[PDB]
This record gives sequence, C-alpha cells and structure tokens, in this order.
Amino acid sequence: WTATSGSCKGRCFELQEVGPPDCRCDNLCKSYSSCCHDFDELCLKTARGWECTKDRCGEVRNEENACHCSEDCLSRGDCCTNYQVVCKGESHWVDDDCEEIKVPECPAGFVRPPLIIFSVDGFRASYMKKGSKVMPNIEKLRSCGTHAPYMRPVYPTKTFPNLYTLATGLYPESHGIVGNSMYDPVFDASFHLRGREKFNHRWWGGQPLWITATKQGVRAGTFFWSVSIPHERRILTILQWLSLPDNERPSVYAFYSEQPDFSGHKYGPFGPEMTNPLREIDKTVGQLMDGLKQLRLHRCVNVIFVGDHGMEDVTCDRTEFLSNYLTNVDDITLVPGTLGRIRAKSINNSKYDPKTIIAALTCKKPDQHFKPYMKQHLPKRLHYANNRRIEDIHLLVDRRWHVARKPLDVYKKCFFQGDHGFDNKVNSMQTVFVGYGPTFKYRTKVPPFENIELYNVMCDLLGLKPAPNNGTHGSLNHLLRTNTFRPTMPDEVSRPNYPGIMYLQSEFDLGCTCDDKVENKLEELNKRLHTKGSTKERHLLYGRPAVLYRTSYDILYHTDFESGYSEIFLMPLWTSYTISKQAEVSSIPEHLTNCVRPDVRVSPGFSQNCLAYKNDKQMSYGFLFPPYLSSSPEAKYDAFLVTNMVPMYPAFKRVWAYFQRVLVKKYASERNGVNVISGPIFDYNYDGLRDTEDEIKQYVEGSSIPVPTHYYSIITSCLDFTQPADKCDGPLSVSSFILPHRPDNDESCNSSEDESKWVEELMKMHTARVRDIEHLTGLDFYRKTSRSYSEILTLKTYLHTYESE
Ligand SMILES: *[C@@H]1O[C@H](CO)[C@@H](O[C@@H]2O[C@H](CO)[C@@H](O[C@@H]3O[C@H](CO[C@H]4O[C@H](CO)[C@@H](O)[C@H](O[C@H]5O[C@H](CO)[C@@H](O)[C@H](O)[C@@H]5O[C@H]5O[C@H](CO)[C@@H](O)[C@H](O)[C@@H]5O)[C@@H]4O)[C@@H](O)[C@H](O[C@H]4O[C@H](CO)[C@@H](O)[C@H](O)[C@@H]4O[C@H]4O[C@H](CO)[C@@H](O)[C@H](O)[C@@H]4O)[C@@H]3O)[C@H](O)[C@H]2NC(C)=O)[C@H](O)[C@H]1NC(C)=O
Ligand SMILES: COCC(=O)N1CCC(c2ccc3c(c2)C(=O)N(CC(=O)N(C)Cc2ccc(C#N)c(Cl)c2)CC3)CC1
Ligand SMILES: [Ca+2]
Ligand SMILES: [Ca+2]
Ligand SMILES: [Cl-]
Ligand SMILES: [K+]
Ligand code: NA
Ligand SMILES: [Zn+2]
Repeated sequence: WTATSGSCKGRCFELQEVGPPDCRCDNLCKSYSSCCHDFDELCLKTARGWECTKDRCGEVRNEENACHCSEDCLSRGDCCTNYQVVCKGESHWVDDDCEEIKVPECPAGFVRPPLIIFSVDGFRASYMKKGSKVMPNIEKLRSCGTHAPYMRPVYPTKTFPNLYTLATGLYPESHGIVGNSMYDPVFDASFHLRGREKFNHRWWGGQPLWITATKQGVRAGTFFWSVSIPHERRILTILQWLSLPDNERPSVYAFYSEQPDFSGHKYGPFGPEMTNPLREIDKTVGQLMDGLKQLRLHRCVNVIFVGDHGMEDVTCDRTEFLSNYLTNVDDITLVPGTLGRIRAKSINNSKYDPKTIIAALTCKKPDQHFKPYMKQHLPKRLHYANNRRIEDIHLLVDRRWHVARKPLDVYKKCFFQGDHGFDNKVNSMQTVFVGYGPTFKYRTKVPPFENIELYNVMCDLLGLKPAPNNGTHGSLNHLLRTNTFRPTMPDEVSRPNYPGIMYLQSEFDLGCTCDDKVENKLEELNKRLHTKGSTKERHLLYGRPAVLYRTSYDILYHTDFESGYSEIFLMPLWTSYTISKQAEVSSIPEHLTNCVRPDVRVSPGFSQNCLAYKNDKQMSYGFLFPPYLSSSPEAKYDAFLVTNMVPMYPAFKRVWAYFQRVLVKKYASERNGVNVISGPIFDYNYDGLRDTEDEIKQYVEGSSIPVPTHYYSIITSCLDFTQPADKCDGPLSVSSFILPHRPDNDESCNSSEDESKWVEELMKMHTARVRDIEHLTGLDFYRKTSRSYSEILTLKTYLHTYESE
C-alpha cells in the first residue's frame, strides 16, 4: 500500500527517499508504483521541449516549461542547457579549445571537485574510433582527458554484474549479482531485469560507492534511474542538484544511458541504425557539459565516461540446442543465451547426475560452439565460482553464438542481431573509459585495465577510504594528476630458513633411486658456491617472493634455479629460474628417467617419497625446474632432487612436459630470455584464495603429500626486448597462467593429437594476472626491482589476452 494522496510540491527529485505509506517524489518512485498523484505534473514537465530558442530569450518565467530561458534561470539553477549559448552569445563547450585543468576551478563553497559518472550501456570499445565522426563531445573528453584504448569488463559481460562491479570494485561472485538473471537456491527466488524481486536488498552485497560516500559524510546522488525518466530530465536534475546549498548538495552523481545497448541488440553492433543512438548519446554529453559550463563547473567537476560491456553479432540461427545433446532435457533448467548455467529441474530428484550431463555435452560435435565446465574448473581469471547463485554446471559459449535448451525456447519467447555476456577477454565485449577533469591527467593515454579497479579511483577522487574490494589500489595511480594513493608493499610474515648440508644419504628411506654415483678441486668449490647462492642474481631477478602468512619454509639454491621449499606442504611454494635466448634444450638421459634424489639439506620427515607415487596408481610426479633446461649434465642432477618434485596426473604431465621442453625455450627465443617462477596452487573451496592445510581434500595415496588444484607460472622479460631478461634497465613485460591440474584432458577436444596442436591453446585459455596468483598463493612478487611500486602494481594487474589487435 501507498496513500499516494500527498504532494511533490517543493520535493521534485528529493534526495532522501521517504518510507511508505507516504508518497515519494524521488527518481525511483515510478518503478515502485509509489509516486505522489502530482509527480508527473510537477516533476516531469515537458512543455516547450529542452532547448532555448532566440524568441524565448529573457521571457517571463512560466513554471510549466521543461526548462527556462528567463533572466532569473541561472539563479534558480534551471535554465535549458543551451541558454547561455542561444541567449548570451556563449560557445558550446565542444567548440572551445581544450585547455589543461591544472587545478580545480570551483565556485565558492565547493569543498572538493564533484564526481559525475556517465555510464553507457553496451558501448563497445571500438565505437570510439568507428563512431568518432558523430560523437564530437565524447571525442573531446577522450582526447583532452585521460583515456584507455579499452576497458575490460567482468564475466559475465552482462549489464547488472558490470554496473554493480563498477560501483563496488568486487567480482560478481563476491557482490552477488552474478548474472542479469539468477536463481538463489536458498531464497528459492529468481532475480530478473523485470519485476519487483530485484528491489530486495538481499541480492546486493558489498558496499557500493554511494554507501561508502554516505558513511564518510560525503553526500551522493541516486545511481539507479526509473526508465521512463527521459535523458534530458536526468541531466537537468543533476544540474539542479548541483545548485543546491553547500550543506545539501551531493558530491557524487550518476547518469545512466540504456543506449547504445538497446539498439545494438536489435541491429547488431555496427548496424546502420547504430549511428543515431551514438549521435544521441553525444548530444546528451553536450547538454551536460554546456550545463556545467553555465554553472562555471566545467573546470571543477571530474567526469567519468564509462561503459559496462560491448556488443557482438549474434543471430537466432547461431543457436546450439541442448536437446541435440541430451535425452533427459526435461530434467534440467538452463539459464540460456551467451553463457549457459544448468541445474536440476527438481532438488527432490536424487537421480540427477552432473557428471553424466557434463559428459553428454563434452566434445560431442566437431564444430561445437560451447564448452561445458564444472564451475571450479572454469579459468581462474574469470573469478566465477564462489557463490551459491552460480550453478555447478557452466557453459562457456563461443562469441557470436547462443545456447538454448530446446528449439521451442527460441521461437516461443528473428528478433535480435546483437548480444553480449561472453568471456570478458573477447574483443567485442571490451568497453570504454574516459576520465576528464582537474584530478585526471591531461591528454594522456593509459593502458587497458579492468573495471574492478575503478572503485578505488572513484574513492580517491572523493577523498574516501574504499571498502575492502578486488581492485589493487595504486595500480591506476597513473590515471591521476593528484590524489594518487600511496601504496606500500605488504610486510613479509614468514622469514625463510637457509639450510646447509644436515643429513647423510642413509638417513632417508624414501624408496627413491637414482643412477648418480660417478665421481676435482676446481669444480668442488664451484658446486659449493652454487649451493650457497652464487648464481642467485641470475635466477632470482626481482627478489625472493615474500610469504604473507605464517609457515615454515626453506630457501634452496642451485646452479640453475632457486626455490622456496615448504616444510608444511612438502614441496616448493615457488621455483625461480632464468632461461637466456641462447640456452639449449637437452633430454632427460636414459639412465636418469626414474631418478629422484634425497636432498641432504632437508629432513627425511619434511620430504616427499617415491613409494607413495608407486602405490598411487592415479598419481605420478613432475618437476618444477625442468631437467630439459639444465645448464650442464652435472647441474641436471639438481633437477631430480626430491625437493623439486610435485604430484602430477599423467594427463597433466602431457601439458607440463610440453610447456617445459618446448614452450619455455620458445618464449626465451621470442622475448630475449625469460625469467620463470612456477609453483603449485591449492584452491579446493574455489574461493580464489590460498587454502590452509586443513582445506586440502586430496593427498597422494597414503601420504601427507597434498595434491595441487592448479600449477602456475609467471614469465617475465624486458619490455625493451633488445635487452636480455637478465640485464633489463627499464619496464618489464609479463605473461602468466594458472593451469588446472586435471586427471584428464576432456577440456581440450583435440588432446588425442600431438601436444603442439592443443597445449598452447589450453595455456592461453588459462592466462592469468600476477595478482590472481598472489591471492591463490599468499606470495608477493617483484619485491626488488628498479621500478616504482605503482608501476609494479600495474604490471601485477596486466592480463595477456591473446586476442587479435
Ligand atoms: C574480493 O574482495 C572481497 C572483499 O574483500 C573478498 O571477499 C571477502 O573475503 C573474506 C574471506 O573469504 C570474507 O571474510 C569472511 O567474512 C565473514 C563475515 O561475512 C559477512 O560480513 C561482511 C562484511 O560487512 C560481508 O561483506 C559479507 O558479505 C557476503 O555474504 C552476503 C550474504 O551474507 C552477500 O550478500 C555478499 O555478496 C557476500 O557474499 C560473498 O562472500 C561470502 C563469504 O563471506 C561468500 O560465501 C559468498 O558466496 C559471496 O562470495 C558477510 O555478510 C566471516 O564470518 C568469516 O570469518 C570466518 O573465517 C575465519 C578464518 O580466519 C575465522 O576466524 C572466523 O571465526 C570465521 O569462522 C567461522 O565461520 C565459518 C564460516 O561460517 C565456520 O566454518 C567456522 O567454523 C567459524 O564459526 C570471514 O572473515 C569477506 O566476507 C568477503 N567479503 C565479501 C564482500 O565478499 C574476496 O575474497 C576477494 N576475492 C579475491 C579472489 O581476492
Ligand atoms: C545496494 O543497492 C541496492 C539498492 O539500493 N536498491 C534500491 C534500488 C533498487 C532498484 C529499484 C528500481 C530500479 C532498479 C533498482 C534498477 O535496477 N533499474 C534498472 C537500472 O537502474 N539500470 C539498468 C541501470 C543501473 C544503474 C546503476 C547500477 C549500479 N550499481 C545498476 Cl546495477 C543498474 C531501474 C529500476 C535495487 C536495490
Ligand atoms: Ca549492459
Ligand atoms: Ca581457497
Ligand atoms: Cl545471466
Ligand atoms: K603412480
Ligand atoms: Na580431450
Ligand atoms: Zn544488452
């Protein structure tokens, strides 16, 4: 119930929402069927449209008009945005030359530059170039301010998950808005763009910017807008709020446009019908900037022009149907379209089998345009698992395609030519970022970055302390003239031990054998020096990683590699080695095929054992430093130390061996040397964070040797590839991966072929940021470089995507 019989007189677009059954006059009242009887009349004026004309100049104020051209309109804050242009001979903002904004130039009473966030739905990155001729206001913001060539959305590349990620700095698995529609099995309820369910605050986790601002005494405009409020009225409303008294005026404002997404769905991303919506959004930017310039705020406000995701060509005829794969298609519920999520139609059904559903969907047709995954097996870079609203079964759909349950679902809803929701690495899903104002840099291009980073920046722009989030604060300092944020390295929690030779061979009963008893004063001092860390500056180029949790570990030095060996997990946490452009690949000699050697620096009780591997018929082992890349036949013996061994499924060893034998050397050749840091990851509860020992669900049979869920590598070289990795004077270049440690290669449909036909494709799919590895390991990398910490934070957030240009 609402008693809608009160009035909006003097309350139009009030900032504080009043509680039922009192009637409302705020920008959301329409959506709730709760506005006062006179809201349309008083608050949604439309008479005479949105522009001043010559004949309206200096008119007698008529309070019925949409906006005003009367002399008193500047005082009242309610002129048409072009008033000064038409009636006072001023120029439109877009026609002014651009001039550096070195300091904020704000009216008296402004305590800080306001932030206006102008969000555009479906605004694909390449619109900036391709629509440049029809978007002069946007193109001015872009060339004069700070811009990226594109901004990476979060997965799924849908509207609500991305807008709410922009507001919170959180992955959708953390904020809870995991799709445009979602079912919560605990609420037994579904969230959709339509209807009232989305209104309940129970769906919306984290702390969005408006709440962060309010808690810290910074006032915030409403970020949600009722769809029927036209754009011109949203702009006028922002400009009116900006004219409020100092104690009442918000410092942060949001404008949202449903375009170009709305037309993009109908016409495709580059349909000829798309020119007009781009012109119309540009005109709305023009209105805002002219409006700001009238209020003398155009060199005071920081403006962010940001999109939520792009748009791809997608038609009804490119739909894969599940009824073409499954027989029990009526026992499932599918969230369809540009991603798939499958769950049981009934929870009272104990004969529903996720395993058999997955198998019936795997590599079934040679051209198949989707891939099924258990959610925990999805690429870690998607961060799309740790929420009860994400179904166990996930389908990653190829760009340009849809998935649906049955044909009747498509014709009983061709409508559409565009859609979005695909993997956030896809070029067509990339969106835009422009920042313009006194706190942003002038005429500056920044590298592409992820939208999860922007919350920290918007907090910096507002003098706010951000709530805990998934951004890496400091990684976008290079966007800002001032207000940076001064990041500092996390303190190391565990310091390493440096063990010497402490154990005789015969103290070990590891059930290991090696053919290594072949017997010089020149080269015995030499080997001693190597074990003490003589070559460490060659193989550890950026300092040892810091361990950020409490544990017991040893640094072990070798001629060819250095490692941080965990006495708790019985294996290295990290192994670091450099491979120069000139390095040679060798074989594992025949006599050394099954060689594993006790490490006399490490106790029998903190070592793995070969017997466990012999007894575990599913589990084999591999090595973190590859024996193929030994510097000499003598150094090769170090590669077979028990302290370099890790548990590996035979299926995974195919992947790993190819990476180590072929790919590392290829990268060293291409990049002029590489430094590699490799190691295990344990994430059995799929939360993206390092497992404690008591979370491990799988051990090597009859041992305390834990089985990794993933293996990582971070591959660093010089950005200036004329300099070798080990003698690099300037910025660095990195690519990294987090490979799932799986007992089959069901994910790679061509895995029956030679590794040269599928391994690198798998690794590319599982590309990662250094920061993703840091969360999963509790390690902190690049502790000792000649580069600024802000720069290193940018480096740690980089993702190598392997998309074309
Ligand atoms: C991305 O950034 C985010 C933000 O920093 C990181 O997420 C944080 O991760 C922390 C560790 O996982 C986590 O801390 C836990 O908080 C528990 C209290 O949580 C509530 O309060 C906070 C703060 O206001 C709130 O944000 C939480 O919101 C979640 O849940 C609501 C619904 O209740 C959702 O609306 C919302 O979207 C959000 O959901 C997400 O997080 C939860 C987990 O909290 C997931 O389950 C969801 O799927 C979704 O992802 C909560 O309202 C606190 O109880 C925990 O403490 C336990 O563990 C420690 C171990 O040291 C122990 O000392 C404690 O005693 C306690 O153990 C006891 O409880 C156990 C569990 O019930 C039990 O088994 C034990 O036996 C004990 O009795 C813990 O500190 C923090 O909440 C989230 N924050 C957010 C916003 O998600 C995220 O990790 C980053 N991602 C990456 C990859 O880096
Ligand atoms: C914790 O916060 C929850 C809250 O305060 N709520 C109260 C408001 C209620 C509500 C009420 C009414 C509506 C809508 C939501 C609603 O979604 N639309 C659609 C819509 O605005 N856009 C598509 C654009 C949009 C703009 C910004 C963001 C963001 N960040 C997002 Cl995600 C979307 C308009 C109608 C939801 C719950
Ligand atoms: Ca959208
Ligand atoms: Ca974990
Ligand atoms: Cl969805
Ligand atoms: K075995
Ligand atoms: Na396969
Ligand atoms: Zn859309």
